[PDB]
Amino acid sequence: KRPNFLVIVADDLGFSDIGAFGGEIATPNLDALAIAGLRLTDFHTASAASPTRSMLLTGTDHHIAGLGTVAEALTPELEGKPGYEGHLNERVVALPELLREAGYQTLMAGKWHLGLKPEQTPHARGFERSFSLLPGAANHYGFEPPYDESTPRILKGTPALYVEDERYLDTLPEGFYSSDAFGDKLLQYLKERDQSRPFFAYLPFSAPHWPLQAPREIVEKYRGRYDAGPEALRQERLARLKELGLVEADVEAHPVLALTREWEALEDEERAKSARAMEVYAAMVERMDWNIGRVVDYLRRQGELDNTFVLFMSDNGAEGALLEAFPKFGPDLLDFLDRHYDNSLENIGSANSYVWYGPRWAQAATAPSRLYKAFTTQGGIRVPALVRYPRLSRQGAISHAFATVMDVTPTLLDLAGVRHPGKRWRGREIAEPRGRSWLGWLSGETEAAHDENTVTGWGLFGMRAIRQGDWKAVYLPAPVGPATWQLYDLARDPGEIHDLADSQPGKLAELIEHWKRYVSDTGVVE
Ligand SMILES: [Ca+2]
Ligand SMILES: [Cl-]
Ligand SMILES: [Cl-]
Ligand SMILES: [Cl-]
Repeated sequence: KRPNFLVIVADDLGFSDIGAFGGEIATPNLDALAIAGLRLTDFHTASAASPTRSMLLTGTDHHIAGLGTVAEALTPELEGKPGYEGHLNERVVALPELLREAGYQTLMAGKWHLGLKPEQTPHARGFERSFSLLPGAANHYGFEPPYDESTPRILKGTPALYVEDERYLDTLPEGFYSSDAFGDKLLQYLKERDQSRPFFAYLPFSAPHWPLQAPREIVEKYRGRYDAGPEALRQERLARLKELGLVEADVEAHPVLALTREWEALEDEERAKSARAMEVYAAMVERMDWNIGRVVDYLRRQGELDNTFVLFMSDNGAEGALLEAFPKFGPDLLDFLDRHYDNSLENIGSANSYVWYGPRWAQAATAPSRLYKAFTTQGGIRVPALVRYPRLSRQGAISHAFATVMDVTPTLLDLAGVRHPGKRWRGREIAEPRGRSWLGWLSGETEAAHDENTVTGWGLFGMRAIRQGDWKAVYLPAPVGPATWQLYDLARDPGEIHDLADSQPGKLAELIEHWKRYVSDTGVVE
């Protein structure tokens, strides 16, 4: 009995949004998985979507795999460089390619974000069956603005570009809502499976990523729930994180840093609309969880769930971006949205609204961590994760053992009884995994998969981190940080509040050495 796999990825879901991670959002299906399984409080991704996904499916660093930066930010000084191709590339072999070789039915419904051309599709990279959004985002209902020269760059880069296998779709199914479509499709594939062989089911939702949109009936259930604002929410989340044992009672949360007005400085109409966006966000997360529950309910009724290794994670920190703030060259976003969408209060959450919830709502969900998505601080890279598989010894608990997204490919190969092919595959030199199999740790033979000498690097958008054991050095450039290395003891200071660069210069110098090894071994160009 080799197990099935179900790998579910939420897009920009915050650490404490789910019930079992301290949240007020109704997420019964994930809660059941989480509490029965093992909740990870020290699991890490990259600081953005496509780099994480590249890592999840290869077991190595994103700077090797083709996503050295995000496809959308490829300049002339990076384009051409090895591992900056903007898609999953020729120097790695993807997890599903390997499982498919070894008998698995490879099934996917969700966001891809690992390439847009036929040769880069889930179908080209080892999925037998796939229903996929190829870009990093799109309107959840398939409502499209006009595409021409006057269109903001962020919109141009996020069309509703869907493929099913090799067919680039002409229209979308009737009543399309991304999360429901992905649920419908994976369920179709699972119902149509060869019941006698195992599956690798990949369910990368695009919820709860902007634009924030969800069925009215679900939005209505959160009416008034967020009227006290993101700081009142953050305080709630912190108290619950402590009560549940996910964060230690004495942890000091990092201060909230945002350039927007705080809740109490907002006019009544601005508040109502910002609260409505968080309600919509909450609805997206509940609807995602509902779709996950349809998938899981079917597996359970088939007698397969207990023999399915279930991994759930978010792909990066909660999204605190202000889309209007980035001097993305080209046409003005807000002015465009003003002419083509309706963001009045009663419309927010529909197909022809386009909202994001901004930095303070995001910091409520990353707390006690510092900042949010696209930073290399813990806010942007520490994400919620659960593993549910009853054969493992470590279930029903909260673990603070360090782990990364690079661990997942090796863990799953290990469980499938498939050896990584080493340095060659299909007549081509390839990278080997930098992660480590969780199986020792999760079977109870070891206390963790890594130890005090494990070294890990992150690098994206000009930011850096390097970690050894619990010691982490961070580099944030201007204007969002001091453009120097700061040193943190994550065991004592999970908030990354107390810079120890002057107190422990030897420790810092050691980490800077590791940082350079990282740069040279993964091919970081900054
Ligand atoms: Ca994401
Ligand atoms: Cl329904
Ligand atoms: Cl309780
Ligand atoms: Cl525990």
